Amino acid sequence: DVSFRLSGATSSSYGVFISNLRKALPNERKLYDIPLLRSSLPGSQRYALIHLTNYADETISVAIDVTNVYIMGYRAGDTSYFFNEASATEAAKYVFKDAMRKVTLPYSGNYERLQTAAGKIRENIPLGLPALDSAITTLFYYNANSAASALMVLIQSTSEAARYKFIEQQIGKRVDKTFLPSLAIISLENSWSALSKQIQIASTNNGQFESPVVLINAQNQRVTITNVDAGVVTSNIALLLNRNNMA
Ligand SMILES: Nc1ncnc2c([C@@H]3O[C@H](CO)[C@@H](O)[C@H]3O)n[nH]c12
Repeated sequence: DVSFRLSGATSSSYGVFISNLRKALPNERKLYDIPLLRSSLPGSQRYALIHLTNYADETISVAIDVTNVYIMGYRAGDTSYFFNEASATEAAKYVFKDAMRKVTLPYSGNYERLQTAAGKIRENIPLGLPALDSAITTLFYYNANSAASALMVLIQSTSEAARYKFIEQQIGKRVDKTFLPSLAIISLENSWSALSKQIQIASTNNGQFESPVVLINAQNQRVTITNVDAGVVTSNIALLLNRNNMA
């Protein structure tokens, strides 16, 4: 398992947390020095627990699928909560088995559903370590109507930070304040699957993408990425989704 404690947290200890999270994920290949995640794992190998404790020392345990870094669900005390999606109901066979209450949330973990549920777009939801503390409290004392927003903070602070060094750094920086994510952060989140696919193709195609990926940069300009010498590939993306999880 991996653990993060918010009381006494710093930029450093968040980075340590995100390094350990990445290290928890199995990979057989690296392409261009980036971990390629596995295609398929048996159930007893597929999930990892991360334990998160907020400033008030309230803890939740979050189950992630190690093949795609998706959050399956979380446990707060004696109740477990799973997303309403097939991989999450598969996971519920293996994780949090001793939990007395299990609730299935009214939505999957995909952003279009979550934003609809939250009634807020990603750009308008604060991130930063204090936002993560607040998300843990909101899920700990589960309130259906705050949950969606909190799960979006949770996913971006764990999954998305693990996938990209830029997102890890932007979040870790904000120790005692919060910030609204730019479109650069959102475009990376949107494009993880496509980038992963093209980087796998590139390795068979002399480092050239078969199809460009349009990202938005730190200056908000739409940029078209076509090969593995682009900075997003060289210096940012930290994990690759296996083409077999692209369909
Ligand atoms: N259970 C889950 N956990 C995390 N992310 C997602 C998603 C979303 O699918 C995309 C994968 O990069 C991105 O929009 C991500 O948050 N669907 N299901 C998920």
